Amino acid sequence: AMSLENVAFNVVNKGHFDGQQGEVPVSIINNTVYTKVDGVDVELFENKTTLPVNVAFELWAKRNIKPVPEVKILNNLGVDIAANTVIWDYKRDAPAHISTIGVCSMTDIAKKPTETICAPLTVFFDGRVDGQVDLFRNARNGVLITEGSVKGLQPSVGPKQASLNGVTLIGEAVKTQFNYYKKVDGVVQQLPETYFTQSRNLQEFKPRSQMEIDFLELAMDEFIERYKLEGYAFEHIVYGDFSHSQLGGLHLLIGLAKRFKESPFELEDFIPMDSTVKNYFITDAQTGSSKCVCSVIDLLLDDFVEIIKSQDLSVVSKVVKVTIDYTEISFMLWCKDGHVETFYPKLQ
Amino acid sequence: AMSLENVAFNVVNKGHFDGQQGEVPVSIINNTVYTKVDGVDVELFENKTTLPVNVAFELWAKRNIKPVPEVKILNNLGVDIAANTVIWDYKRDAPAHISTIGVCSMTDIAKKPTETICAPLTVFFDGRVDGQVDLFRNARNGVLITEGSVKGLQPSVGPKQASLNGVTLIGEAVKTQFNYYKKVDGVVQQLPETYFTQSRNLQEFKPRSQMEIDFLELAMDEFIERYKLEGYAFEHIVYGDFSHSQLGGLHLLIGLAKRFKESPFELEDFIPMDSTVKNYFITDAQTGSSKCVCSVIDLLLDDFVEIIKSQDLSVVSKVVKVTIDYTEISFMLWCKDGHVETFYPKLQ
Amino acid sequence: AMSLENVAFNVVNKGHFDGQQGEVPVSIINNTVYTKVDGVDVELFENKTTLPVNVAFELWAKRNIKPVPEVKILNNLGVDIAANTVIWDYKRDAPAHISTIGVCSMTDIAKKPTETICAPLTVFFDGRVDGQVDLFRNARNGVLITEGSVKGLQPSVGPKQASLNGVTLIGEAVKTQFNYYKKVDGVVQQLPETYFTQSRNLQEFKPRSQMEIDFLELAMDEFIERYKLEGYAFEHIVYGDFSHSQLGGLHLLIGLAKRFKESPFELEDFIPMDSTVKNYFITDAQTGSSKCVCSVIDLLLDDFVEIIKSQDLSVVSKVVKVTIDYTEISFMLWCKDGHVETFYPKLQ
Amino acid sequence: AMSLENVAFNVVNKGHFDGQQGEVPVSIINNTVYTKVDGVDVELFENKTTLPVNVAFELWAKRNIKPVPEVKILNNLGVDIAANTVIWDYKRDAPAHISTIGVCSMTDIAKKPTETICAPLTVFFDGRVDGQVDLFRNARNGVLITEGSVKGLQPSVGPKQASLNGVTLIGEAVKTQFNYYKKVDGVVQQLPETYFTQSRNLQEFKPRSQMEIDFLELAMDEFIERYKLEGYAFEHIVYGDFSHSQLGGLHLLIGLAKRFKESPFELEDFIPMDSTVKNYFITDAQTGSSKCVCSVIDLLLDDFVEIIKSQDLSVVSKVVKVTIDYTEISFMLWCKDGHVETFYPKLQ
Amino acid sequence: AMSLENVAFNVVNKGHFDGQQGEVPVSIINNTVYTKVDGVDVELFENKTTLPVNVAFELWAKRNIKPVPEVKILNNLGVDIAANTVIWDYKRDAPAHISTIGVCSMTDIAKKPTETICAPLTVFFDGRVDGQVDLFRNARNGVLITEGSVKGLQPSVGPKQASLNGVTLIGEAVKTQFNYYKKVDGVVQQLPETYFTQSRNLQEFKPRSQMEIDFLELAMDEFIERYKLEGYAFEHIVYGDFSHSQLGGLHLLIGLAKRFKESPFELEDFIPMDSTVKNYFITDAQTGSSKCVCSVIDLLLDDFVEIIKSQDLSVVSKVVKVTIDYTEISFMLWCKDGHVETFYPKLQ
Ligand SMILES: Cc1nc2c([nH]1)CC[C@@H](N)C2
Ligand SMILES: Cc1nc2c([nH]1)CC[C@@H](N)C2
Repeated sequence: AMSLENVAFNVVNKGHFDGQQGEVPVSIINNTVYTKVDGVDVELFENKTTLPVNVAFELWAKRNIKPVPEVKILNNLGVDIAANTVIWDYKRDAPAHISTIGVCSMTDIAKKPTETICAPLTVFFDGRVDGQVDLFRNARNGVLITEGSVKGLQPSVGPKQASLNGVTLIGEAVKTQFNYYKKVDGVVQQLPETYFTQSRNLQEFKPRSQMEIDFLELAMDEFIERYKLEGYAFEHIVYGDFSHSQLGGLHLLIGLAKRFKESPFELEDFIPMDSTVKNYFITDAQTGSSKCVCSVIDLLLDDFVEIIKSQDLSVVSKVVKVTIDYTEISFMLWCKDGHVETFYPKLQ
Repeated sequence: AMSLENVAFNVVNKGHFDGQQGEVPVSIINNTVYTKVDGVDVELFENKTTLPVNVAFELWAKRNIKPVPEVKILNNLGVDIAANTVIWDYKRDAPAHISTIGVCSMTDIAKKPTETICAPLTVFFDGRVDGQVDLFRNARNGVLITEGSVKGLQPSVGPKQASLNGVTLIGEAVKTQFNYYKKVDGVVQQLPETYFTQSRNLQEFKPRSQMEIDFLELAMDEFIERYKLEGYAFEHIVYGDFSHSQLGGLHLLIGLAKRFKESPFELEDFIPMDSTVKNYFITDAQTGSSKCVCSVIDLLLDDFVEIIKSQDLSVVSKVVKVTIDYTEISFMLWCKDGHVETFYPKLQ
Repeated sequence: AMSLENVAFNVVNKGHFDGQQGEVPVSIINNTVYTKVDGVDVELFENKTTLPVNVAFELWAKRNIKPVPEVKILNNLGVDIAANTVIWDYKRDAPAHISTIGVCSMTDIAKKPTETICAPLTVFFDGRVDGQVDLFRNARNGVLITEGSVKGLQPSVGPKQASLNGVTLIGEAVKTQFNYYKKVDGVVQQLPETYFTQSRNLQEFKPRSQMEIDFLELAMDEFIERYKLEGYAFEHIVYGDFSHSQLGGLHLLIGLAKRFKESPFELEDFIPMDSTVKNYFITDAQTGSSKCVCSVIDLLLDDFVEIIKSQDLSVVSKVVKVTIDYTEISFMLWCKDGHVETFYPKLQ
Repeated sequence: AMSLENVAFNVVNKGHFDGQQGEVPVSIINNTVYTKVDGVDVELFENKTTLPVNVAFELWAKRNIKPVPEVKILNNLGVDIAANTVIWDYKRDAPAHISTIGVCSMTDIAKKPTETICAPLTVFFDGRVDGQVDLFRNARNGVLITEGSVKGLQPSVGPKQASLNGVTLIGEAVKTQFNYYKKVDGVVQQLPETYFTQSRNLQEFKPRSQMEIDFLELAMDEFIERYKLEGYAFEHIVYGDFSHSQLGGLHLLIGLAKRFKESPFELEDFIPMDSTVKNYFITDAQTGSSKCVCSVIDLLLDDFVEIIKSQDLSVVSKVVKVTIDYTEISFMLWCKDGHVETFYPKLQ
Repeated sequence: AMSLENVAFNVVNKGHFDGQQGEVPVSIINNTVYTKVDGVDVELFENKTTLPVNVAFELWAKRNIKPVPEVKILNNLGVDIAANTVIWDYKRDAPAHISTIGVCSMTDIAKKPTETICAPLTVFFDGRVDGQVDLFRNARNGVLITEGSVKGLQPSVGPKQASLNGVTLIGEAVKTQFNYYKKVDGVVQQLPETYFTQSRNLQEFKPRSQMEIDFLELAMDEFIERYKLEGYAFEHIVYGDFSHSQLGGLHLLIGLAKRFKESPFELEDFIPMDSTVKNYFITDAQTGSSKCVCSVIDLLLDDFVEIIKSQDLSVVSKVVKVTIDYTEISFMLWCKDGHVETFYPKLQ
């Protein structure tokens, strides 16, 4: 017996939608939901979505509050809709998927993922919810996450991290590393071997290996010496070159993190969404070196070193395809005289 | 068990709020309420009020659908709020009263008119609803309407017309003429002797007396001759003078109705509300004669003739006070040599 | 001493801005201005302009309430701005000019038209306002209207009609026919010989000549016979042809007026503005004949007959230029075997 | 002589409303007030309230800029309206009270608190303003704050801190500790003995006692040993338990402050208002331990220790009522074998 | 061939408008521009301007991405419009100028600065763009910036810093120090000798001289002793006095930076725009000392010392005019017994 006043009651009393009975007085003014708390209006939600304010309010209240795969993973795996949940995209302040299944009467295309409208869509199934592994077995298309083994299904160990209420973390009290499964046209698909992005921030960047500790602590020329990275253009690619008007390289998040402690810079996130590779309009405050489209990827430094060291440096230019987060990322490799000139996530 | 989805269900299925159980999917976009009817959005209500869209939607759905006193009457009688109903003001497209009693959780100041918050307010009571005559008897301040007699209380016969769903009419299938009662500070008032405005339209003006039939049918100088109105400036006051740049007189609706069949004109309702006297910015299309503030009152022609013929014509200018719709209307009487120059509802 | 509350006071009490002192409480919600009248909000103005709501409110309140030249005339004469007034465009529900001179602090580019910012702009001067004839004499660029003669300047007799509060009319109580003057770069221009559009409505179309009375009263083939219009394609041009899917001709308002009494039709005003020639997407309800762009002009039938009869009918197609409302109107003349096929205001 | 343009002049020149004469050009676009500063619009205020934009602008400009009681105190004391001032709620970006007295023509219910409409409302009086102690003596309901003694009135020493322009602080240059007085139905009410919340932030938490310094500096088991807190479940209640999926305890702000220096966490303020007890949807970033409704109170650690040590630990479960900020806060005390299991601010 | 979908394509692919061909699907909802990225809407721009959302989107995309003069400089130099570029004001989130020249069809007043509409306007010319020095030579009014010498034109060395994408910086990889030129009425104007503001932040304030290092490191009385500033009221002016309810002095940014490390305070930027002198409503959190209008200027401490030491201290009060950023800043100098009492940027 769904209602705006019941959704608001659940938000106010339970912190989110919890199936409780009750109603609070609500007022809707433009794109904001308010509730009366002893005579005055208190803001409950500001709609930042392209959906009607009361509809977005309901989807946000009904968001999955368990650790869930990051939106970039779900997108790279071709997920269209989730089964009986809402994956809230905290990067966009909006639902990650346009439609719902058994969540909200306004956005629902079906009450159950077994209805024929869902057959051509890649439905997201959560093995931690009763009956969802079975629902995935009947689904023509879908992506399944489990905490353990599913008899007969060959698993794909996903990233260590998951999003819990907008917080990307590697769980200690909760499990965040799932097994992944995919189905395309009724056939289970073998998920490729892949690297995973680390999902770290610039403000709170922490090294996750000895190489990463040595990169952040050592000087440029001695880190390169220690790790035998001569001829691999890490000075340009990872460290970044701030000597010319156009900023050179700076494509690994760890190199942006190292620069960040010395001097600050602006990263304009002109397409604010979750993705494996992020494009930024970067302006370095110290030097004034800038770049309109600077592709940045957060790979573990060891993974990036393994990728670049596994390439043939005999051709002037070529497209190098690397599977990261289940998606094929094209990198442009530019070589001269048997050494790397530049290696960057290719701008389409 | 109030909710936006239940109110919308009632609107869609019952034409208005009828206490039925059920919910329809609703979407709110800016100031409009929509409902999904087979995949597409159908508009249910556009908010023209200063209240939040969902709150105004609820008050409109919960409007009184029985013939009720016109807002101008309720306002002239000093009504602040209604007991367990919403008097919808169709002239303003808004609730006639700011707050409610037992109607809507957002606007309610009390669930019952007996709660002390209502004591200082003039509560509107409807004798056609069970218990409201007794609630009025116990209330400190209030206005009561009944279809018949009330033991002990001396009645005041109200206007013949009432508003039914925005349509002002003299009922044939329904009673529209009520008895009026008013209590201030616990004391049953003796309501004054009063004329009533006729609440007619310009497009569908109908005469309600032989004098009114003769006014609309006869030529100016012969109507005045028949009714001995020489020296009362009806040529200026009622007929209107369109010979100069500023339109002369034209203060009685019947005279606007007579002009309307011959030639059209614009009446700019710059304060769109229900009131005993209406101010219009009038532009005559035929002649181009115009007036920024032309006060217009709809009195029965016989009543207006009785008012003007009961005045002393010996002073240049004076304020004439007439009780119309229970309120004191000031008129400006302008005389010269024992004859009327003009007589108009005072602009104050 | 300008203010939102003072402008609202003037609207409420004087019908428009009248320089009176006082303030009323105002509330602004989105694009609507409201005022509190005894506890409740009453709508004073809905902004339909691209200007801020309070700024448009002020310009509308400060509109010229005397008969003024129609916007199409002012536009055809190249008027940019008005001197110390606001010409309200009732067709667009907006000010006719972007900026003001001595009207509103937000839109003013100058307090007086003598300030150098006004020198390159064609300032509209009203000879009925003291000093404006002299201001025009000293202005580099301007358009002047007078009711009578101006010493030295040779007049151009304007159209008989003017707009008074949005009502286009030929004044009887007020003068609406002005003398026109125009100065470009300091030189008093000789305005061209011109026809004038009649500015009539379809709902209340009135004939302004014996030919126009005969057109509306007589049958097609006998009006053409009486006025010797054989070979001039009036059957197609003025009467209109509703026999095919694309509606033929119907370019003179009088012919639309004649059809309107027999059967109704939709005129979609897809560019709602005042102009000499109007484009309509017309759908005939009776036959279903329609046309996406049907140019319609309101010329006096005698003027249109004089124009078409003064053309050479020897070429297949040519552009015929006619001065209407001071502007050059291109028409397309299409002939075959020495007779007109069609003649329509050119779609360019 | 109140106006939008005068309020804006005061904001621009005086930083707030200061009763000065003058006007600046203002433009209102949706919910934002702008002023023209040399050709361009500069934003003066963005409306985050449920009031009309120009009305909220005026109330914000007319906000009390002297140290005033925090909104939670005023709410706990039952304050409805303030006398001749606006208490701006910086937590909600809105006026703390719906209506005003002698502040703004749109929100005013009276010009003076002596008018009968104010009698049933708890009016806030400021003894630092001339005549307000007298006004409180005549008020049927009210809350009075003074800097010193009022003859005959028994005082209540309030919290040390007050809000000055949104900044909660313990004054050094200004007095922030007031005497409190309350009247209910014409009778002065004895304010209960109470603890006061400390109103500290997580980002800038500072200890206000030796116990608080020892809590932040010492290790868990040695702080408990020093202060003889064995059996009082401080490990769960104050320190917090991050070992399970549902976060255990963590109900004192000081314990959140201690965790904050080690590792970060998200506190979703789903009811953003000022209150004695705050509810947060907490997600710990390090462990992934989370809780939908985690009640957090900022008591001085010594005060919290005194409360928990003054309870009988012989019953399985009971409601413990503690007066904090003048309000009775219910705490749920859970005991087993003569020791505390948990003690939390009870979720209604 | 300008379009909303092409501007959005350029934003998405090039980080800004780069003249590329292509279109992306766009959706406009209220004041926000969105683009569809694999089924979902991703926000591209939120309009904070008084221009229509699609028009502001285009101007922002077409912003100058090279280091440009800070808006305060352009304003102080009387710049009205820029030639064939948009100077984005990052302080206001809006275009610095109302109209454009050859940028956007909606805001353009001309396609080239040579058109007569531009003659009376001060056009901003960028010597780094081909043909703009010539355009400045033909311009009746204008401001020119160059990186080097212009034959015959006497230069004015501008500030060391420029804004690059909102980041004020002293360029190392790019040139930020320009030569300035101005023309008024066809005549080149000699730009006065001027000091320049340093454009530093409170959060990241860095000293730019030994005196500034000594000010931040030394104690008050010993800095004054070292620099012989006895009798110059630096204790009040630069250090600030927090002992009374009204905060004393604190008019140099460096003194606010020194206080900021010890204790925090609120600076309410009630006129959020870029200007030489900034007015703040300051509330000191530690003491509670506050000031409604506290003028703050960021001069190099040596420059401020040179200004105050170059004044005659013999008069009680006088206006001291100092050229800063090309504008004449009035300072109020107050002296007693041959010593400074106070010296502040004069509030008009
Ligand atoms: C408004 C008004 N003023 C006057 C009239 N009407 C008519 C008679 C005159 N003495 C003066
Ligand atoms: C638009 C238009 N095109 C034509 C006509 N009208 C009529 C005569 C034909 N020759 C061609």
